Amino acid sequence: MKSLLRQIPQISKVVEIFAKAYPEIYVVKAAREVAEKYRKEIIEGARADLNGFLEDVERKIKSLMKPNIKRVINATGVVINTNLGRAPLSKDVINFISEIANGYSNLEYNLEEGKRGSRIAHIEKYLNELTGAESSFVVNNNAGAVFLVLNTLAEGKEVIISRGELVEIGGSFRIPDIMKKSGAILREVGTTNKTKVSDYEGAINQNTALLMKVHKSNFYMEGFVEEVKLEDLVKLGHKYGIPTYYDAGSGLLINLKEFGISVDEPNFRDCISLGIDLVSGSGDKLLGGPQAGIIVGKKNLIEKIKKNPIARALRIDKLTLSGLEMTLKLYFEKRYEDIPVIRMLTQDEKALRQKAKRLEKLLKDIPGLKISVIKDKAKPGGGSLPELELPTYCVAIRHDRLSSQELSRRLRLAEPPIVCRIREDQLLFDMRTVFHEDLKTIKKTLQELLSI
Amino acid sequence: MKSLLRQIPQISKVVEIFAKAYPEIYVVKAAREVAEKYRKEIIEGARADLNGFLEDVERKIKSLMKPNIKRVINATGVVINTNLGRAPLSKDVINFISEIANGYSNLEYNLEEGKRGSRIAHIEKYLNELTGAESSFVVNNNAGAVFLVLNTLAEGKEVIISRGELVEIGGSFRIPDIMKKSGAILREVGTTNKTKVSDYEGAINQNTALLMKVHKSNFYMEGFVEEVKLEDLVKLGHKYGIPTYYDAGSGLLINLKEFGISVDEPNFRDCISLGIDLVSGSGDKLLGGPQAGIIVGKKNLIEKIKKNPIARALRIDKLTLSGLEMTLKLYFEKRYEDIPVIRMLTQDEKALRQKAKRLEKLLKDIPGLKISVIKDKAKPGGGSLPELELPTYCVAIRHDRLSSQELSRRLRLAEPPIVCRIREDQLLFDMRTVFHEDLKTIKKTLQELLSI
Amino acid sequence: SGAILREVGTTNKTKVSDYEGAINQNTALLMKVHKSNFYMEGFVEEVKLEDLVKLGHKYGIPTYYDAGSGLLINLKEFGISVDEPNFRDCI
Repeated sequence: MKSLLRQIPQISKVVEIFAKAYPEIYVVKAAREVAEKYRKEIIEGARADLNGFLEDVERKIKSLMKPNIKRVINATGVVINTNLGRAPLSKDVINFISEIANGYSNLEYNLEEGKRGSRIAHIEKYLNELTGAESSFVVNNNAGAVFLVLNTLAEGKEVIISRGELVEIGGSFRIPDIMKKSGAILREVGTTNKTKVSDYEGAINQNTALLMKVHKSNFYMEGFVEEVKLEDLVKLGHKYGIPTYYDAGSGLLINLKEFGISVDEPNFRDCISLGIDLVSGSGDKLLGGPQAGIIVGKKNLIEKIKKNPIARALRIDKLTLSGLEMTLKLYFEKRYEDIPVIRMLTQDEKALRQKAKRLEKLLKDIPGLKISVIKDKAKPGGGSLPELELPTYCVAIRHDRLSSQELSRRLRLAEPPIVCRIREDQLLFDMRTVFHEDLKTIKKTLQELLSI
Repeated sequence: MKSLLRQIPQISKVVEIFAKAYPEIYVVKAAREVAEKYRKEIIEGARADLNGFLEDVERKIKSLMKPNIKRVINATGVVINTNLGRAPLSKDVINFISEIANGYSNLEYNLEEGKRGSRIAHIEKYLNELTGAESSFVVNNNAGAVFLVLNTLAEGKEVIISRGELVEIGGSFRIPDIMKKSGAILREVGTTNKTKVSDYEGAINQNTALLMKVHKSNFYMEGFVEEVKLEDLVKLGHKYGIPTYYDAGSGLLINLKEFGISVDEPNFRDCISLGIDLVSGSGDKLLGGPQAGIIVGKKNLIEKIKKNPIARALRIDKLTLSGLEMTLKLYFEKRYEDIPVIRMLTQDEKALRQKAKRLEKLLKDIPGLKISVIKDKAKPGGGSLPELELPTYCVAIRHDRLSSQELSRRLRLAEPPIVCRIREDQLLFDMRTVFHEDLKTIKKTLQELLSI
Repeated sequence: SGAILREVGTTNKTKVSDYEGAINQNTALLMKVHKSNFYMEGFVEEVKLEDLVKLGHKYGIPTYYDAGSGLLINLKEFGISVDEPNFRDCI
């Protein structure tokens, strides 16, 4: 059998077979990858033929020459899709970022005095105005925002939190596991479904340095359920002289009812003007900006957090920083519709159907396509609004030759790739998340798969 | 005195004064800011006039309509300028980032299996190939990269490090201050200027969980100075069964001598092929990419670091991740000249003068300009190569009317702003860091400051 | 020597805060050594001598300078411009 492997050609040989076919570098890489897959499949004795080799090597090349990370047409109708890269960016923003990165900038440089300056200084001016807090700060992500406030104000001392708010958001984030590593001592009060104020006030003592509440962003509880009002926690804190820290998570920058969507989702300005001492949240969620941990609250506290030697390991990069400023600039100018996440959720019901049938008009001709437009109620928010359920128009399709399952599979392999919902062997396309310029790309993808 | 303030107009009044002059939003903001500066200056009794008010309010508006962060033309000749935003990005990269941010992407989504996937998985393939390490990982920045390795492998246990390598890079970073917060116990061996191998081997014991060495990136010592060779530390580790962790900091991905520049700066591939168990470094230094903490080494260690609940608070954002992959793609394709930092330092001496005099040809006409081109020896590397001194052509200038000091100041106030060196009342412009499309922007700035 | 060593600051940089921060009940001496046979360039900060004296007189702690070079007089008076410390001036 040491003859069923001697066969396999030489990398020198295959690079020849692709003279100008493909770059020499990409050829050798695909040959190696392929050369190893045949040595093992032959060593375990699972291959008797090698003809697949030639065809495969070229497939690796065609594959290995395209970027891993690629824009993806989201048809699921979930605005904050943790998996697809959360909040996408308006071009306005992406260009301001493009420019600052193109060359040098006054990142850590104050042009006034001609000496180094804090990079966190450019933005904070925007934050304190929009929220109303005394001072602000920003780090890598909210995950770290939590960890920093804990290690800053409660290392070695106790922090009270409701047993119903010890969440697991994401694959590796868990309030209980992080806070541990945070150095803070965890004192869990109340019970899963219910927690009164007595529960909080009961566990206070000499060690209690913090009263923390987390917002159940990626889940919710119904049935017999009780929660401790925010006004009450503030009252409790100012009674014993204990600080209050709210991890909003959603990072909703403004009141949401002002846009027609009626929900209780909390927001910075409102929670700050409520009496909370500190508040944090992700920027790539309900804020609609790049990944960023945002913290706002009392000056005395912000100063304490900034000075922590760990803040330097969380300090934001040049990209998200600038990109954050232009997203913040848009918020001051009330340019709401310019921020993707905002526009997608506040879209006119009329507006949705309008795009639902403009796509159906582009697929009537494609062979074997059963096209219909259905009005369905989905839950837009993926990583920030769990309970929200809003109506949206899906253009459900079905081909006679291929099945809905196999259909989603090839669409995710397309270039560009398309990810969509599946419900009872009927592929669905939520228009809540689909951009206009994709409609033309949707039709050309479908016609290249069912006609090839 | 309560009448020297009643005077000041009403925000309703000023908004009027700027009907279509400027957006009402920006007008009120500047009026408020201005209204406050006059109430305090009159309360402390430092202002008797209010005429400056109208002129100023309009200046805030002109200013406030302009974002705080702004691109700046670096003429200092320092490629890794910690202050000006370190390594700038090639347009090839800026566009790939631009694309992935415009919409949704497969960030945390594996298109193959159609279920969530690790976003760190896209890149790692590149790293292990370039470095030769068993596994890799990346976080916010190198500051955190250190922090994470320490809390992951030496929380509560001792880490040996040379007393000459306990650096303070940046304004808030200090190996001793962070390692403390890291939970690791610090065991400093040797002396400032000298440290033999005996010093390392002498402090080992039951608690010694790590042998760590830091590269003196932003400083250097000459005179009687001794250091412990890297081969020795690896030998020492493998004798007692202790891991070795190198914080290169510079993040040099490849051998530097291959490009004509003779320096001993360490690099991943070589450091790893040396026997080092772990190695870290910033992406925005000698790598030339976006800010990122990079770690490569043994698989069993990488897995230990990843599982750390803190890794989630350091995990990189969508912007730097993508931008990092395209910068890594460039390295595989041997596209060295495409990454700014690399091109600027390896430019032909010939190359530099060629741009030195093409600028002097643009300023001969401007009034009062004393233009001369000198060949000076400066130090290109700011945050990664302290000792390097390379020759470069500066176009030293001098006007009869204004002084060099006043000169630098107006230049930083220009749009775009230009930052340059000062030496003996003579302004200088190192061409090592100047982009060609700036030369035209330089001339248009100068003629607009001297003739207006 | 029998003395307990309290090292402050970092290799390349050391501000005054570092000195004043480690003082306590046992702190009997504030000592500074002159880097005679080596030097550091790049990002490097040092605590001025006037500051250390001020710091000592505030807490009532003695100041001890190991010049090492043993330069008895100002060096600039001979044409050579260097910052090397000397007894008369340091005292």
